[PDB]
Amino acid sequence: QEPIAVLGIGCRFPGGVRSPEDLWDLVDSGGDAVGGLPAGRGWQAGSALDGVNAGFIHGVEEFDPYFFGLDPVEAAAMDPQQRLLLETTWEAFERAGIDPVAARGSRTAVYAGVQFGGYPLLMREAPPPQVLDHLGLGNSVGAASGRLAYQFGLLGGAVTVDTQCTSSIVALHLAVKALRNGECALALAGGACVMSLPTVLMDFHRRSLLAPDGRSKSFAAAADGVSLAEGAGMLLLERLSDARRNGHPVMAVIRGTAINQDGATNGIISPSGRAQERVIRAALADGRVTADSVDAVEGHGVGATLGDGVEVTSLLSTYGQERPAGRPLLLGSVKSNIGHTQTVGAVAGIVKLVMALRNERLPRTVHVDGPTPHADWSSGTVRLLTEPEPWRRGERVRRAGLTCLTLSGTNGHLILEEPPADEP
Amino acid sequence: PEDLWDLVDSGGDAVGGLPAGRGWQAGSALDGVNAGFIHGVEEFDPYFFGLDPVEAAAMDPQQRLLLETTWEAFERAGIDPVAARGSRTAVYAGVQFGGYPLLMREAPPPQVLDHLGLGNSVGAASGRLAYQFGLLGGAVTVDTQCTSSIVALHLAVKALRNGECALALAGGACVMSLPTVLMDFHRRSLLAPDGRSKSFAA
Amino acid sequence: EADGSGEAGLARVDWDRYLTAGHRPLPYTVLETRASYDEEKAPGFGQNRM
Amino acid sequence: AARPANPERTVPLVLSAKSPTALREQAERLRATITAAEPVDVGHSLHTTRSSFRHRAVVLGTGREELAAGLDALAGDRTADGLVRGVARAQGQTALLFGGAGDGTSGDRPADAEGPRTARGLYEAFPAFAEALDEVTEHLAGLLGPEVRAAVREPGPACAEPTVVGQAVAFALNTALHRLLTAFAVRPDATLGHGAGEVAAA
Amino acid sequence: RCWLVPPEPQVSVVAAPPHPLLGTALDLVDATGQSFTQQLTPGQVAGVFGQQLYGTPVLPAGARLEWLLAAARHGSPDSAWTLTGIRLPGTVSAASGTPVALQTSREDSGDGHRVRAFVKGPGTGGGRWAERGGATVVPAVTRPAPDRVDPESLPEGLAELDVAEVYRRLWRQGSDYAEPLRVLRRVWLGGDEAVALVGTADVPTGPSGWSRWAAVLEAAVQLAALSGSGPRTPVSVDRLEVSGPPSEVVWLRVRHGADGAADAVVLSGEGVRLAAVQGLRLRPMAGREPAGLAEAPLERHEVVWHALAEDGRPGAIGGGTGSWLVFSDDPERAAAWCDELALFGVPAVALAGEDAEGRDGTETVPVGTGDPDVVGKTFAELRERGVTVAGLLVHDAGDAREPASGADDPLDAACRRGGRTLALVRGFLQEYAEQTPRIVLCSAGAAAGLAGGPPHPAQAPLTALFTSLVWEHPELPCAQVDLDPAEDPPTVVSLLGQVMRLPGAGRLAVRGGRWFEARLERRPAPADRGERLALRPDATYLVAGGDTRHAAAALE
Amino acid sequence: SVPGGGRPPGQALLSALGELHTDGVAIDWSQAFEGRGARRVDLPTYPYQKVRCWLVPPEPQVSVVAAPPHPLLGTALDLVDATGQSFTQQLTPGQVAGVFG
Ligand SMILES: O=C(O)CCCCCCCCCC(=O)c1ccc[nH]1
Repeated sequence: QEPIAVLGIGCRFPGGVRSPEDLWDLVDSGGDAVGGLPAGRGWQAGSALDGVNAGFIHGVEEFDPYFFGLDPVEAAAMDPQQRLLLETTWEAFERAGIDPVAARGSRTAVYAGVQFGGYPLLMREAPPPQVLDHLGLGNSVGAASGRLAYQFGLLGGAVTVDTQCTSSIVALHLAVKALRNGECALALAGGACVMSLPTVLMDFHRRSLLAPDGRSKSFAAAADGVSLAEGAGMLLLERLSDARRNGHPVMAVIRGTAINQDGATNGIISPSGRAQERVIRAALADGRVTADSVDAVEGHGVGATLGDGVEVTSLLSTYGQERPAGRPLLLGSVKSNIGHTQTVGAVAGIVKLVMALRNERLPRTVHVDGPTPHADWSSGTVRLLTEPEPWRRGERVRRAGLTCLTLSGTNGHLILEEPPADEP
Repeated sequence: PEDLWDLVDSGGDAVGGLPAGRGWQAGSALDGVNAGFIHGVEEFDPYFFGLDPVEAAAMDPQQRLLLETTWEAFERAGIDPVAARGSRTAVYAGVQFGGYPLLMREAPPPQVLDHLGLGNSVGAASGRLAYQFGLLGGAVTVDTQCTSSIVALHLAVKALRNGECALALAGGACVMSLPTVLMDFHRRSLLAPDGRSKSFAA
Repeated sequence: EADGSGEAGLARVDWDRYLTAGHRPLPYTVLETRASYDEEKAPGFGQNRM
Repeated sequence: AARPANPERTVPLVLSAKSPTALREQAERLRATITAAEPVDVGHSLHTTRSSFRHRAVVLGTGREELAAGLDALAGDRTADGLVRGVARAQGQTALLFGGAGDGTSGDRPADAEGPRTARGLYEAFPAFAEALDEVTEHLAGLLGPEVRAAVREPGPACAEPTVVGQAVAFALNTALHRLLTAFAVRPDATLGHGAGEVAAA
Repeated sequence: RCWLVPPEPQVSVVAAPPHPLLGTALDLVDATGQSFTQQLTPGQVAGVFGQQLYGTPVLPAGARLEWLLAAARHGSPDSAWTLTGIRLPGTVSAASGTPVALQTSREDSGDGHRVRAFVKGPGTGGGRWAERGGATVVPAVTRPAPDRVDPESLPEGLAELDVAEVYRRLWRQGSDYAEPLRVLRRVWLGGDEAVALVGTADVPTGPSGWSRWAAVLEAAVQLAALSGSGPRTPVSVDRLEVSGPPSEVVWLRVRHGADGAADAVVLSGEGVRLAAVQGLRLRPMAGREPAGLAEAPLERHEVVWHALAEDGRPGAIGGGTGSWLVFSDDPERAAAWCDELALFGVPAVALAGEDAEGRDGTETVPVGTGDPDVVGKTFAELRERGVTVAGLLVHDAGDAREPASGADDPLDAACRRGGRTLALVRGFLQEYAEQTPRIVLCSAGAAAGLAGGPPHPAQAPLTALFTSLVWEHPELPCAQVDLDPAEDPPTVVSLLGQVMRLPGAGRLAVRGGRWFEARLERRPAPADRGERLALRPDATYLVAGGDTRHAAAALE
Repeated sequence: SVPGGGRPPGQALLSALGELHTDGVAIDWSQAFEGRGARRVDLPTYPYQKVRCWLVPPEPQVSVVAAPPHPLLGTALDLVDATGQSFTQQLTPGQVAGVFG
């Protein structure tokens, strides 16, 4: 039950976002980032991607090899995912106000969410003989968490994890438990997702799973399909007591966390629904936070036609029973502005809620023509945030939750709170 | 465990010749290389676990060995797997991407193509165990090269101590579907020329 | 083949043609597998519809 | 263990498999282990550390020499006394038939003494039966006088003969065997009673 | 920039997909005419070779005809074409899992626009390239043709058939078609012509553009073969003329008016002429050799007895639907089983042969006279009493005729046993088959290969008569049970019980308390044992009882 | 019959229940062992009935030349109507600098 402080966040997200401040400008202006296929990647796609729209990091094919002390040959051999984590971790220490030279030798742990991106399969020819020697460590999933710790000279634990889309919420749960266990002094948690090969967009298009206009219309009645997008992000964490001893900034406090599987039984009982209703209870208990005290939730909201309805049902079964008068649970999802973001969906959500706390407003969910008919809104105890509302500091401590789901059956929840923010 | 004890107590070793039966396109690039193989990793029993044989052909051999080895673990733990369904058991597997779809010298049949995804994504290897046995705990895969097994144990020990779960399953798998890691270790001359790990000897 | 060989022979035959040639509306357990029985299967991994 | 001494009472040894050939291979494995451990400990293990699949077999024997002959009979697939085989169909669908004393006077009356004269041996053989029979027997004595207690201990021809003592012993033994079957977890969906013994079915 | 592969151009050509039989053109510098080459991988073969003859994959005749048209039209945008003097030797075939090389060429004839095309089939290993089709090409057809004909006017002279029986007729001609080539949707046939409705003929590359002609032309072969009898395959066509790609529906007409040759015309849904074919001959390859084309190996086939140790419990007899008839060589056995069926509440009647004594109050039947009429005139009397029959048991005494007659002749005994059993069984089938009775033949010591004593040869007509029923009255359920000839016979409720668990037909046997069932099963045959064999030199050998053709080969 | 069976009185009841267990009833055998000296032991695990499950059909064990094509001469064609042999190569951009020294 020690609270864990987010000291700083760094990220790259669709539509030219490079900082938490940029993501705020994008959501508060109600824009969306989904666009055309990238040029400049080696993609010789057939007719199979004609009309496919998605969210891409423009410029992932560019890097600055000299700043991190690499040979340009090695910088070419590395998976784009390893490079985004490395570039984002420097930005994470800088906004946290820590000198990377003072971080050397620290008991900082690393917990990275990464999935194998297939990068060397772009080659038509056999590789040049100088590149070949670097291709092993350049593309192994286990090397991604090791490289960060070598570059920044960190001496704590280092792990790469994979759990499909929940990989960032699972990485963050391990980092929170590590800091509470007393294993490490700081912890670095996050992930990356970059489409070096087109094959995942082709696999979703062949099965007709994508929305036709490429929008994840989160919780709306339109509900046409999902939308794949890229993204990368790192959070730096420390125990709240140690953060206040040193005098580092606190942007938000992580209070409680949980993970579960949705098991295996007949789909008629809604097994993924029962799984969410246990995982929320577990996360509230881990943080010792009462279910009336949460104001809002950054829902998974991917736009799958039944799945958003199972999520809305699970929230009514779990939060929607004990609401104070005039305090109905506000629901939204960042996937509406930037697409699904695959492995980093939890970081995108945390950046939104961290910026919402700092600016005393909750942003609207875009493209909501009317609420989804697959769940019962008749309690009035839960609603979509269809016009933005104020969220002032005051006598009630502000709190919010995040959810992530995936088809392999992992589910999770996090609770966030205000910084204590003592007067200057 | 008893087979390992018989080998070890009789003072033998188990490094030998390269596998037949796997479809390997290794020319002279593995000539004279010796290594330790699981014979018959290409053979499996789909009807026991409830898989149609085309899905059982789509799966990476690493997902198959973990699934087989888990049943044997429960049968010695004295727990009937039918009694374990609905338990708060967590799964932590040390696993790596095996490249198994790259064995195919041609585009696959359209029946197997739609199963290769969850057949070969590393993050499926935790979830599929939890599905087959109906386990409700957290289910993660970890990778840090050789140490991926200690990392899985450490996270499982810390999960049980913190009261997250009632049981935990921790371990890993490694199979050479493709020859390429042996080709490169031979190319850079890292292998002993007689193939033995002379562990601390002169 | 000293004993226990039964009725035994040597030829090129495809029995799936043979039992469908002429015509036959009911099973014949000398060539056909005897019967079905009560068992059930899961909807597969990843699939979670309805 | 502080393990008690005993006479060589029969052991029920249970095997199950998901297909027929696997049952026969399981008998060849287990036949090499019943030689080392005591049969009561092997039977207690297989009842509890294993699942209950669709293809089934049961072997009965007093000791190691008989049980080995049963497992060999399964392994070669040949019928022998004390071996039973079959394929389960999952539905419950069970009913239980009860009868009065006096119908044993209709014909072959000494066989309806010899059944009850055999049935007395169950009192030493099983824990659940003795307490049930004793509870009924001491409960009946207050309606009848002491001679019913001798009659339950000496179940001769009275069990076949239309008499108050005969009907009392018949109700006692039927009630006791019903508690025996429910201790073995057989649960009836229907009951039928023939003649004056209908009270037992009720 | 830090990336492995340099970036793609802002604009590029579509690089259109090749037709799978002709592949990508070669670029030899000095060559007199164009050539093209392909390898089919073992996975691709099943999509291109859409037809099976006797299990082996073969290339459809409409596909060879389209291959020549695709080879012809490669150099020009022109929408109408003509092929003449078309010849298609042999069968293109590919044994399961093998590679298939293909090659094709074009040569200018020097006669203005006239060009020659050829196709050559797989060279591999010690084998060499061989011709598999040739045609002459004349471009720019540039001639008028008839005005529209209403497709709905065409069928009136002919009966309609179910498309299921159309493909079953082709199955009885050795041929089966994969789903992409099952393009028929309605068919009419009779006399010297046929007409048909053809769906979207969507071969590989066929969902749009010219390639759809492969399966439209193959429908003309399917329909042309449907009119004949005995297996046959296309060999020549004298003209093919085509304009445009075929519409999503087309109508075919096929006629047999030329001496040994078909003509065919393809019409659009609007009644426009799409293509025509003249002088289509199958007759020069009527009845070509299946034994060289069949996929199956030489194997050893054996009737193996499996115990019913799994599920071996009798189950109930099927209720009071009608009586059971019991006939036996022994009046005491017939009576005993009629007493047993009475204890179980099943109605039964006892029958005996009229050369046996009427010892135990049975009916009597003239079995022993070889004639089904006098037997039938006896069974008809039971129907006139109002008796109804569920089934019939015939029980044989086994070796007991040997000590009873006091002399041995197993071949005369077999002649008698056949004659008796035939008289009973035929006589019964004539009188009751509309009731769907069940027939059970109960031999003893007839089953081969089982343990416990030798088989008795005089039983053999019973196993023959059982299989003689199974294929000739295929709607009637029946079974043979073979008893042990020396152990005591089982309770009749056990026999009938286990037999009522079989729908259809089967062979069962009893030895001890076990029930067994026969299955015909297969294993590889080591013919190389004979390749190592030589017979001993200091001996004589007999070849006996054969004709000239068998004897000459035995002597060889 | 539940009381009736073979001569030892326990074998009758255990066989009668054994047939019900065999047919499918979920019988709890623990009363046969209760009050007796029973322990627990490690026993052999389930015997799998394995079959080949692999994407690729097994390759034939034939020896062949390791790298036969010469960098300029390339592949020899088998054009059927040819008067004499012709050979072709395409060089990819990364090969060109290796052959052109
Ligand atoms: O820690 C050590 O000393 C052991 C090093 C072993 C590294 C093995 C990495 C294997 C990754 C294979 C892979 O990611 C792949 C193969 C084909 C396509 N991708």
